[PDB]
Amino acid sequence: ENSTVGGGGYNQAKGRNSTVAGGYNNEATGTDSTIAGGRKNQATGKGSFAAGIDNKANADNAVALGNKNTIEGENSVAIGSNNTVKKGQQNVFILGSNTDTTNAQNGSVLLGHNTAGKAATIVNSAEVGGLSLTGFAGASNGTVSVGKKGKERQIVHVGAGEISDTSTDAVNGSQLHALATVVAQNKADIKDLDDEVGLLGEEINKHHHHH
Amino acid sequence: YNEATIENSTVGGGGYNQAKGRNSTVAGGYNNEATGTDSTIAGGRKNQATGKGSFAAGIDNKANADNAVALGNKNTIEGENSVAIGSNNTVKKGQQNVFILGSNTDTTNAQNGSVLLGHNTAGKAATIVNSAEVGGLSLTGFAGASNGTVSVGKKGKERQIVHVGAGEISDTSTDAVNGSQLHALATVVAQNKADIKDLDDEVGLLGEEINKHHHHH
Amino acid sequence: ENSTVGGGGYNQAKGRNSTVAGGYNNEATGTDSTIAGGRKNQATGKGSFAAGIDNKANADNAVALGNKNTIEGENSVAIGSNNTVKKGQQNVFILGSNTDTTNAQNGSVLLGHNTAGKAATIVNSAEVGGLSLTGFAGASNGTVSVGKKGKERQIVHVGAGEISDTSTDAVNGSQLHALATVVAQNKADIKDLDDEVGLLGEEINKHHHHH
Ligand SMILES: [Cl-]
Ligand code: NI
Repeated sequence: ENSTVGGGGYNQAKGRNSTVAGGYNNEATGTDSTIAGGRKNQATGKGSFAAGIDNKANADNAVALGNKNTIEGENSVAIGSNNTVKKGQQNVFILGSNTDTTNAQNGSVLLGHNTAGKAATIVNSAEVGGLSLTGFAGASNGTVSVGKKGKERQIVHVGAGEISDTSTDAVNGSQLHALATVVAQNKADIKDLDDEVGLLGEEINKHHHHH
Repeated sequence: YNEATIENSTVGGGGYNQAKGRNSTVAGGYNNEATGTDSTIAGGRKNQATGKGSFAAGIDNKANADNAVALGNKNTIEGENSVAIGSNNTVKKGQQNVFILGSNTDTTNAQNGSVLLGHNTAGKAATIVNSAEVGGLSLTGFAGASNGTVSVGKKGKERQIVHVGAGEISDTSTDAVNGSQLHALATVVAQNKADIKDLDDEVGLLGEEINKHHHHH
Repeated sequence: ENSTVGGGGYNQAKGRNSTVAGGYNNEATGTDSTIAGGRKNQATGKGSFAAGIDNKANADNAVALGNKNTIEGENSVAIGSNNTVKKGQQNVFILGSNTDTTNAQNGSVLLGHNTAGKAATIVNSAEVGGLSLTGFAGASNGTVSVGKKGKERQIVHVGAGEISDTSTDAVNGSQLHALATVVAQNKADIKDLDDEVGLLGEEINKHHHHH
C-alpha cells in the first residue's frame, strides 16, 4: 500500500507508505516508516527511520541510526552504537555508544561512549560543614549526561556564566578561581588579624607586671 | 503519481513523490518533494527538501536550506548549515549553524551557532560576562567571555548536567566546574567563618580585660 | 550481491547488501553500507551510512550526514558540515560544523560551529595563591567540547548541581553566587573585627599615659 522495496533480499515494506531502500532482512512495519538500508533493521513506529545494522526504530517518530540502536519509547532518538530506549522512556536523545538508560528519565539526553542516564535531583540548598548555602536557581525533566560514574568527562571551552542569584548558566574554572582568590585573601587577613590580637594580648598581660 | 524528469533524479516508489532537483532522490513514501540540487528524502510522508545537499526523513520535515538535515517529525530548517533531529523543531532563515537534538524546542532567541539539546529546550542569546558584583564584592578576570549558546532546557524547566569531570581551576580556565569543586572551596569558606567567630570571641575577652584593669586603678 | 542502485548516475553499490538509493557519483563499498543520496559520497565501512554532499562514512558503523563529514575511525558519528575523524580516533561524536579534531581523544564529543576537541586532564586538586583545594570528584576518557579557544560558548538553563564532596554535577551561576555572598560577608566581618582590634589597641596605648 504505497509501499516500496527497494532492492536486496528478504526486505519487507509492510506498513502503509513504508519504504525499505535496500539491504538485507529489513522490516518496515509502521505507517510512513523508513529503512534507508543495512541489515537486520526494524521500524515498527509511525514515521520512524532506521539505517545501519540491527536497529529497532520501534516507536512513533523513532530515529535509530548506526549499529544496534533500539528505540521503543516515543519521540526518542539514538545515533551511534549499542543504545536502548525502552517503552515508557519518552523524549530521550542519545548521541553515543554503549550507553546505560536504566536510570534515564523522560526528557533526558546522553552524550558519548559509555555514558549513563541519571535521575534528576532537586537541589535548592546545601549544607557544607556547618555552613548553609541557600537560594539555588533551576531546581526543576531528566538530566543531560556526559559520562558515567568513574568515567566522567570534562566539559571544555565553556563561556563565563552569569553570576547572580537567579543564574542558571554553567560556571567555568576561572570563575571559581576568581572567587577562590578572595577566599585565600580572607584567610590571610584572618591570620594577620590573629597575629595582631595575640600581640595585643601580650601587651595587656605585660602591663599589670611592673604595674 | 511520481515525478523524476531532471538529470539523475530518482523516485523510488510510493505515491505523489517528486524528485524535481538535479541529482535529487526520493526513495519512497507519500507526498515527498525533493527540490534542491543533490537533495534527498529517504521516506515517510509530507517531506520537503528544497536545499542543496539536504536530507529529510520521517513525517512533515522541511530540509529547506543548503545542507539542512531534518530527521524525525516536524523538523523545519530554513537557515543554512543547520540540523534538527527529533520532533517539532524550527530553524528560520537567518539562523545559521544551529544544531538541535531535541523536541518541542524554541529557537526565538537562539543566535547563529546555537546548540539545543533535549525536550522543551529553549535557545538563549549569549551574554558577555567578564566580571560580577556580589554584594559589595568584586569578582574579575573571567575567561571565555567577549557564537550562540548551548542550551540544555528552558526557564522553569532546567536540566542538571551529570558525570562532569573536575575542571581545571586557574585564572584562564574555560572548563566546567562540578559540585565537588564548589564543595571544596566552600569547606574553606566555612572554616574562615568559624575562625572569624573564634577571633571575635578572643577580641571580646581582650576587651573585657582592658575594662576590668581600669577598675584596679 | 544483494546490492542496489537506486537511480542516478555513476552510483556504485560494490559491497555485499550495500545500497545507494540515488544521487550522483555515490560509492557504497562496505558490507551492509548505505548511501541515501546526494553527491560524491563514500561509504567504505561495514554498516555505514552517508547522505548529502561529499561525505565519507569510511569506518565500521560510521554515520556521516550533511556536507563534507569524513569518518575514518570506528564507531564515530559526524552530523553537520566540514567535520573529520581520522583513523585511530574511535567513538567520537560530532554534531557541529567546521570543527577541529586534532586534539580530540577517543570517546570525545564536539558540539556546534567552530568547536575544537581537547585532551582530558586529570584534576584532583588546585592551588590558588597559597590556598590548596583538594578532594575533587570525577578525575581520570575524552572530553565534551562546546567551542574553541577565543570562541567559548555559555551553557544555559543548567539545573542546580548537587553540592557535596563526591558530586560530579555541573554548577550554575546561582550556586557560585550563593557561596560568594558568604565570602563577601566573611570579608566585611574581617573589616569590622579589624576596626575593633584597632580601637582596642588605642585603649591599651592611651592607658599607659594614665600612669
Ligand atoms: Cl571566605
Ligand atoms: Ni595600669
